Amino acid sequence: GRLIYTAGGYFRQSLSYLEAYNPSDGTWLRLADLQVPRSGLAGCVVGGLLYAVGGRNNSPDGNTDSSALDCYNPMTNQWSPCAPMSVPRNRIGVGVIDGHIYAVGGSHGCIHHNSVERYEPERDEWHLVAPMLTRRIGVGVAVLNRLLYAVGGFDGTNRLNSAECYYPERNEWRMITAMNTIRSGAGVCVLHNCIYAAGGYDGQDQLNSVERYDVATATWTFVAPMKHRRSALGITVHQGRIYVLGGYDGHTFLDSVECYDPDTDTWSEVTRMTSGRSGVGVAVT
Ligand SMILES: CC(=O)N1CCC[C@H]1C(=O)N[C@@H]1COC(=O)c2cccc(-c3cccc(C(=O)O)c3)c2CSC[C@H](C(=O)N(C)C)NC1=O
Ligand SMILES: [Cl-]
Repeated sequence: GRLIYTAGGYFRQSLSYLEAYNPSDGTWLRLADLQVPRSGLAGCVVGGLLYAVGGRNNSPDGNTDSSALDCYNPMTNQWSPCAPMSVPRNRIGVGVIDGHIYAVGGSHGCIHHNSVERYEPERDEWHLVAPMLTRRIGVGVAVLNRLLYAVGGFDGTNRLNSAECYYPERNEWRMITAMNTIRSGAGVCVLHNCIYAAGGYDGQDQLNSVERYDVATATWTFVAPMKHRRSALGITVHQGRIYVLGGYDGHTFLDSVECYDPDTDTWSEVTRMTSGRSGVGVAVT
């Protein structure tokens, strides 16, 4: 029994919701709220524990970028603060290699990070690794073949279609084949040995197109687009299918949850979140 967890998000302000969807029965569980509301965060799982990394708390009073790492234990329904990152990272990308969390790019006020840092749960420590070749906020991150890919985003001047790859044993980055579409705020994940980039913002419009990167051929190929255009969507893989949760379509904050079946190349609306929101952190455990 694995659930799709959605943490935080944004609807008029940053949210503290932690909710879990069971794809087997269509139920949503209302779990313990985050101690501090956040949007632009990312979720991940290490050893059955859920992590909420970075983001920003936007309130009608003022906004605060987060360098926080918080840990949720599904067995206790309790959040526990962990060591914070070296810098606040809003609109962050996260990836897990060998039970180590990589926090990629993101923004802190006027700053757009190229810096990347790694968290070791067993030591409760963060350490900087080699920075990316490009500054990237709203960056999609995927782990494939024990390599950490940074896909698209925004370098502070332009939205990007470029993508790069990190070699943890060598501690270095290399640019890979760029996507067909410029995407900032896309949902990036790996399914069946392919990296998928769904939705995002091309600098003018929110996207519904979805493309996948094949490593053997080094080519990005378009697959069936989602029914709803969305940027700042949450994304995860569950039982061989991609799930996209919420997002922003340019006017409204989506509650729509779509599911991609790779065997039939089709998307379908599987459920709706309890309320519309963008900038959620998603993970499965
Ligand atoms: C103008 C603006 O962005 N805002 C002013 C008040 C605070 C802030 C505000 O509304 N943010 C909330 C939160 O959104 C995310 O968490 C979030 C999380 C991850 C990625 C992205 C993302 C997507 C596309 C491109 C880029 C890129 O970096 O180029 C980044 C976002 C921003 S989605 C845009 C939408 C918006 O602009 N309006 C006006 C509601 N913003 C949001 O949903
Ligand atoms: Cl924001």
